[PDB]
Amino acid sequence: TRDQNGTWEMESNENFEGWMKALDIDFATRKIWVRLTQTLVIDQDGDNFKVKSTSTFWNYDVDFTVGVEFDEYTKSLDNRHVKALVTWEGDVLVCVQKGEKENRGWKKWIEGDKLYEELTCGDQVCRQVFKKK
Ligand SMILES: *C/C=C(\C)c1ccc(-c2ccc(N(C)C)cc2)s1
Repeated sequence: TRDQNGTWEMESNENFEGWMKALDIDFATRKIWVRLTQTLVIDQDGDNFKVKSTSTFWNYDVDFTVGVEFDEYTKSLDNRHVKALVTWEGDVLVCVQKGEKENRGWKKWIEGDKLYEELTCGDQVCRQVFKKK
């Protein structure tokens, strides 16, 4: 099940703060962001993805083509330069962001009407579940 299209409403968020600490999010912003419910909007056609991660206090959008590396600035998250690559491992969509932090990226997959993802950085893993609106 590779079809990740949808507007995805958060149902569960685990260890979001540990992931943010690995990224060194400034502590005041981090303490606010840990409170916030996340929404993911995913538009997917062929290899082409347009993704928007939002809450009441952040906006983070990224467009990418599966299989095509891209230089990326992480902008509104942690303002770092990485070399990003998104690929399929079966029906798990896997992003690796090569740069300063180790083990950085995410894994995203579908279970029925739910979207599951892991956000990774350093030794930290944040686990999230969303439901298709
Ligand atoms: C396909 C999934 C992607 C591109 C993302 C999943 C989570 C993301 C994210 C979470 C939180 C923030 N901030 C600014 C707290 C930014 C991006 S992107």
